[PDB]
Parts: sequence; C-alpha cells; structure tokens
Amino acid sequence: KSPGDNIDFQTTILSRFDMIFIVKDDHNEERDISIANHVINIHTGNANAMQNQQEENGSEISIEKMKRYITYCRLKCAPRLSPQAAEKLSSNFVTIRKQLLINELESTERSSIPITIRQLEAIIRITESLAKLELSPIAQERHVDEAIRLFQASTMDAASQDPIGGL
Amino acid sequence: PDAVFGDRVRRFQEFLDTFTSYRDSVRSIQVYNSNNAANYNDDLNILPHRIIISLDDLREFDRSFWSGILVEPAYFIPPAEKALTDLADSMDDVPRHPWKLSFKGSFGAHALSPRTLTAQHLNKLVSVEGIVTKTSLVRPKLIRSVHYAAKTGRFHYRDYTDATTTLTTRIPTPAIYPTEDTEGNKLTTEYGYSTFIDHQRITVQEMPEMAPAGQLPRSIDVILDDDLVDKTKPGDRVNVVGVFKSLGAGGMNQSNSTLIGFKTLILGNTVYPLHARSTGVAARQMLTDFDIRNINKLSKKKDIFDILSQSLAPSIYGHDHIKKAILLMLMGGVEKNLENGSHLRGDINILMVGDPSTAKSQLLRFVLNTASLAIATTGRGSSGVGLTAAVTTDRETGERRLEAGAMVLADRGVVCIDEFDKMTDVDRVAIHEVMEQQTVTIAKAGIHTTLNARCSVIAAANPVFGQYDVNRDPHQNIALPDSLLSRFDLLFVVTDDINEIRDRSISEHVLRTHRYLPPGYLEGEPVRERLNLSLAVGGNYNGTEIPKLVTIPFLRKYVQYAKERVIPQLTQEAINVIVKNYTDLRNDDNTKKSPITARTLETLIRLATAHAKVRLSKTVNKVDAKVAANLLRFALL
Ligand SMILES: Nc1ncnc2c1ncn2[C@@H]1O[C@H](COP(=O)(O)OP(=O)(O)O)[C@@H](O)[C@H]1O
Ligand SMILES: [Mg+2]
Repeated sequence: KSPGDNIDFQTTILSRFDMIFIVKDDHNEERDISIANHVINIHTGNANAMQNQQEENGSEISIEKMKRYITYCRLKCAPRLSPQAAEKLSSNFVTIRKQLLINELESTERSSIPITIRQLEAIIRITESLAKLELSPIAQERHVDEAIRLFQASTMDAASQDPIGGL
Repeated sequence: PDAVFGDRVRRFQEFLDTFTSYRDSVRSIQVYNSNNAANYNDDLNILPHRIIISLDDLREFDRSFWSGILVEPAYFIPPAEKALTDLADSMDDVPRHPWKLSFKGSFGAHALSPRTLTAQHLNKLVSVEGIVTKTSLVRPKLIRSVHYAAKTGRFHYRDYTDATTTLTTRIPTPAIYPTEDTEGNKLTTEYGYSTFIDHQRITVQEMPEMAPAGQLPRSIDVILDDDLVDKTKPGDRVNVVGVFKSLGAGGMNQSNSTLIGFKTLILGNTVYPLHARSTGVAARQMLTDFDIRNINKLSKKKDIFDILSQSLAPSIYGHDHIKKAILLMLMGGVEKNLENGSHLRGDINILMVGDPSTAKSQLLRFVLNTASLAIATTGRGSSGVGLTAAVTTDRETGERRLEAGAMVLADRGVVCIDEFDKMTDVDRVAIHEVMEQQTVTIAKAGIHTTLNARCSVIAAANPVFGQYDVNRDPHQNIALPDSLLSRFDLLFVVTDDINEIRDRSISEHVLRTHRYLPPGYLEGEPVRERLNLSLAVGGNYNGTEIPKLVTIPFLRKYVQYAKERVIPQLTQEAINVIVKNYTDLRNDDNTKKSPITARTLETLIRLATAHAKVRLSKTVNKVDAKVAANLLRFALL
C-alpha cells in the first residue's frame, strides 16, 4: 500500500508536517535480540548504572540540564543563513521536485506524498536549528549538509516508499 | 478657600500658559460651539468641555505636579480643572459647564491590567487596558430638579450630589426630593427644566491575548459620565484612564455589619478604543498633509495599480492577479441605495481554491493584518450562532438580548474565512443571505430582527481530491453549490505546477526572504514580539517613503483615503465596454471555472468602481472597465 493509503486521514496533512518518519518493524533476529537485551538491562538496573556512569563521563547530560540549555538556546540565539549556503539549499530543493516532476509525467498519476515550498522552509528551519545547537549566529554549509541528511532519512525515504514517488 | 488649592491652580495656569496648544484647543472648541449656535439661530453638534492633556509635557514642565496627579489625583486634578475652567471663561468673556481633563502619554508603573490592579493602586490615576464584556444601559442621573409652586407661582430647585462625581470625598448630606416648599404649598415637578446627566458603567476584563490560558480572568467596573457614555460596545479593546477609587464603608457601620470589602471602581476620565487583530474596532489613523500630498502624487501615475498590488505581500512570489483582486476588494466599490429602499452590493467577494502550500492562508493572514476591520474565521470552529448572531438573557432587565456573530461585527469590513469547504450546510444557507442581501435576518422565539452585515468575504477552499486535476472538470474539483459560486465575485484556481526555472525563482525568493534582519537587531539576537495595539482616531526590504513599492503603513493610508474621499460614478464609455464584455461572456463557448449569471455584470461594475477608487477619480473611465474585464477574464479562464 501507499504511505497515504496507510493513514486514516487526508494526504495534505502529511504535507502540513515538516518531517515525517515511517517506523518499520524489520523483524530481524539480530535486532530483536539486541532490543530484548536492552529492555532486560532497563529492568535489572544495569542501564541505570550505565547512564549514571555515562553522565559522570560527560557524554550524556541530565534532563534538567537539557531543559535549561533548551531555554537558554531559545532565548539567546536565532541564527541566519549565510549567503553561500543558500545556493546549495535552492539547488538540492529544485532537484528533488524535478525528480518528482519527471516521475509524475512518467506515471501520469499524482503522488500520494508531496514535497512543496513548505518543505523548503522546513529544511531551512532544520538548518537554523542545527546552527542554534552550538549558539552560532550564522549557519554554515556543514549545517545544510546535515539538514539535508535528516530530510533524506525522514521524508525522502517515505517518498521512495510511495511507488509513484520512486521509479 | 485653600492655600495649596490656589497654589496648584496657579501652577496649572502657568503650565497652560507655557503650552499654547491646550489654550487654542479650548479656543477651537469654543468657536466651534459658537458657530453652531449662530447657525442654529440663523438657520448640528456640540463639543464636550474637556481637553486631552499630555502627561509627558507636564513632566517636562513640573515633575512635582505630574507626580502629584499620578500618585494623589484627588488633590491635584480638581485644581487643574479649576484652572482650565478659569482660562476658558477668560477667553469666553467676549462671546457655563465646567471643563474636564483627559490624560494621555506614558504612565510608567501605572499602566496596568485588571489582573495587575491591586489596592496599592487605589486613589491613584491608572491606565488599564482590557476588553469590554458588559455595558450597562445609559441612565440619566438627576443633578438639579426644578419645581413649580402654583400658589405663589415660583420656581424652586434642588441640587443632588453623590460620591462618584467628585474625586475628594465630602460629607454625605442626603437632600430628599422637595414635594412641598417651606410654607407647605404643593410643588409640581418641571421636567425639561431639571438637569439629567447621562451615566454608564462598563465591565473591563483583561484581554484574552495576554490573559493566562488556564485560569479565570479578572474584571473591574468603570463609571462613565455624559461625554464618555456610548463610546464603547461589548467586545471592544479599551484603554481606560481614570482614578482607581474606593467608595463607602466596607461593612464597618453598625447597620452594614459581610466581606464584600470596600467597593472599588474606576472614575473614568478617558476612554481609548484600541484596534487589535480580528476585533470589532476599525483601524483608523491620522492623515497628515504630507501623506495626502503623497497619495495625490501617486494618484497621477499610470502604473499605480501595478505598484499597490505588487507591494501588498512582497514575500509571496507570483499571484499578481490575486493581489490585484485583494486591492480592489480593499477599495470596496460603491453600494447603491434607491428611493424604494432597495440595496445594491458594493463589496467584492474573493474565493481561492487549489493545491496546498500555495500561500492561501498566508494571504488570508495578510488581509487580516492589513485591513481596517478584518475578522478571521475558520471552517469547523465557527457555527451558525457564532457566525451570524445568538440570543442570551440580560441579568438586569431579564429580557432576551443579542450577541453579534463574526459576520455582523465585520460590518463595513472584511471576513477572512479559511478552510471554506468544511463548513456545514446551515452555515452555507446562512451565508447565502449575507454575501448577497448583505443582512442577517433573525427569527427566533420572541426576537425578529434584521442586522446589517455589509462585508467583503475572502474564502480559501481545498479540492476534494487534495490536489487540483487539470483534465477533470472544475465542477467536480470545487464540489461546491452553484449558488455559492455565484455569490463570490472572483474565483481563483491556483495550481502548484512544477517547473525548474519557476521553482528556482521560488527557492531564491524564499531564501532571500530568509536572509532578512530587522533594523537595530544583531545577527544572533531573536526578534521580539510586541502585541500590536493601535489607537482608533475619530523582494526588496528597503521600501520606505514610496521609493519603488509602497510600504504597508502608507498603503493603509492610501486605502483609507480612497475609501472615505472618492466616490466614483459610471459613464457611458465604460458602460459600453462592460456591456460588451458581459454579453460576450454570457455567450462564450469555452468552459469556465465559475458559472456566468446576471451577477457577473455587477462584479464588472464593482471592479471598475474599485479601480476608479484606486485612481482617485470622480468618474469611471474606459481603461477602468478594461482592467475590470481583464481581471475577471483571468479568474474565469
Ligand atoms: N508563492 C509563494 N511564495 C512564497 N511563499 C510561499 C508560496 N507558496 C507557499 N509559500 C509558503 O508555504 C508555507 C505554507 O503555508 P500556505 O502556503 O499559506 O498554506 P496553504 O497554501 O495551504 O494556505 C507558507 O509559510 C508560505 O511561506
Ligand atoms: Mg492553508
């Protein structure tokens, strides 16, 4: 079935969202063994000791520290895109819609999942968020590349699951 | 006589002597009243006796007297009113009611809200912003009663006072109504010689925009007098400047013995109706002579229609004819009222339908922000009672009374309806009357009324398949009744067609918009939001003072001036054009998105009239008719 066939609502609602995630039950033994082991470590208390040791190590932070950091980042920083990073965004945004254009002309049917100007503003928002991560007043190309990586991992694989959006 | 009272009278006299603006404002009021009196004598309106006083200028003059008015107004306001009355009587010697005072300017810590008002602000001049919820009946209060004694044939009188008129409290002396004089003769009341002053009380609670979202709101009572009654209606956003007073004894008498406490209410000196987003107060602004000269300079240009339309929403690429339609709707056309009571529409209704993410809701929000009396409504959120009107019961009178819905409150304004396709059938039948007959007819239990609902309507719809299909017929795509499509003057189908060059242009425009910084802001600093409250009187960023494109605040001045000043009339050169276009369009063979009825001719007339209003022209010309026809032909084809 199409991704819009699985949802019990209009396909425009998917376009209202900035990023979509299709969560899959892959059903692999080497994966469910690991998941079950992780849940056992949750239940015994080994995960509690591991997380405390990792917080003391310095590669995880507390939830209250995260809350205060989120408040500080939202109240202090609001980045702006650099002029050199806009060309990459425009080019890699127009290539996707060119691919969807040729897919729609070949298939002669509208794709159930769309990508619009709202998705371009979504990728802009992701780039500005990644720039706001390090309290950076300006967004560089390394934020743009990572934002595009998240967009490919989130909305574009969902579009590829749509066989109108694939091909 | 009090020494400090006289000293404060002299100090305010010196302040009024320093600032001549209040003096010749008094003189202007007096000469206006005298001119109206002379016109009534030879062959009307009367101005109230009060003066707007800027507190900032007073702080510049005398800080002690300014802080005296703000902190202890009961000792400082009556001397200032006495000094103003003496000055006004001094200028009235060559050509009776005492003059009052109104306060404007920054209040500092005294600019409060009904939640923020506590008893430390009692007996102080406070400015309170909020929303009017209850407005009591304007009742006459008897000040002086005049009586006639027929045995002696003499006219007696008695004066009555209460605690709400004077700021400083005095001894309450209850003088009863005199029905017999000293010698015992019968007194007959002479109505028409007695003096009655209008009195109102309103309830102002905090506005829901800055009220806390969880808990109950707080409200205060405001007492208004003869020149301040009927300045408000429920639902208005107001700023009331007045003395936060306490009255009576809080149960400390033996007869009173309860814990209502000391009753607290504001003796209102000034009422400002402020314009907020999607409220019942129309946005009005002062037009200076420089602005009128600039508007007249733009009226003579030949590309003015292409300048005002493209300068509406420069952050939205394309949709130029939609901008033109929105501008012509904001012009509003001209309505006709005949001698037999018939009414002909002037307002223009615009419907836009098409693919998602095509800047429809952003255009709706723009028209909400840029129109004088635009009110926003969604599809399923509002119902039949919320749109037209509803009936409740008054607590005091005990009878039924009316609540004006979204469409009635936007009289002479714009109704911005988003998600038009999801509205209920009863809503559609209710709005069939409003879009054409321009009224709301209420026939409920005991209430049969007709409310004026003269509005312009913008609607944004969505095709039932989610995306517009080119090969399909438009009747199946729109999926709306034919009557509703006939009500709308213009219907615009927007298609999100993909083209590489066009998508490059859209992406470049969006990124250039996303590389914007406000003036006076740093690179990393987030832009702060201040809630927009305006007083109601009576892709290039650097658009400032008509350089290439008109800025939004000047565009509102242009729209306001074109609405109040120019009322164009039709001429035969435009008439032949519109008749030819209408009779051609009725007999065209090509399939149109909108069906063609006799309403299309009136849409042509309204669009021509609106384009004439753009040109600031007393008449409708042939080019206006051509523009009106060519704008409608795009919406039809
Ligand atoms: N032609 C356009 N020019 C600029 N921005 C656009 C355009 N079309 C859509 N957008 C952007 O897409 C976003 C989606 O909102 P909107 O398009 O108003 O939704 P809808 O079309 O469903 O009303 C908006 O933030 C707007 O900035
Ligand atoms: Mg929308």
